Amino acid sequence: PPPTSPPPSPPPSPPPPRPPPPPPPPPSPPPPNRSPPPPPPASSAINP
Amino acid sequence: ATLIPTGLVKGAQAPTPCGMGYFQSSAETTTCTACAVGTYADQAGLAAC
Repeated sequence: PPPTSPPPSPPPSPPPPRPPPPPPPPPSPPPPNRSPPPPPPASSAINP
Repeated sequence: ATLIPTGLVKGAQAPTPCGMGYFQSSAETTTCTACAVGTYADQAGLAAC
């Protein structure tokens, strides 16, 4: 007699998930303001 | 014409010291000199900076 009909192919395995990425570094801080403003020479007396 | 004086006006009666931020190293001086850069004058009348 002929052999029994083979059974159909079985389903494939489930896939794994993916992790999330870490937070990026903060922006570099700005440098301080460019020098002090020119100072006043000062004047008058301030006397009594 | 008449050998008489006139027009005399008196000078400064008071020492009138050198104001703040202003010094005078030299005596017998009419004006007050500003203190140089880098040095300070804390009180009025300072001989030097």
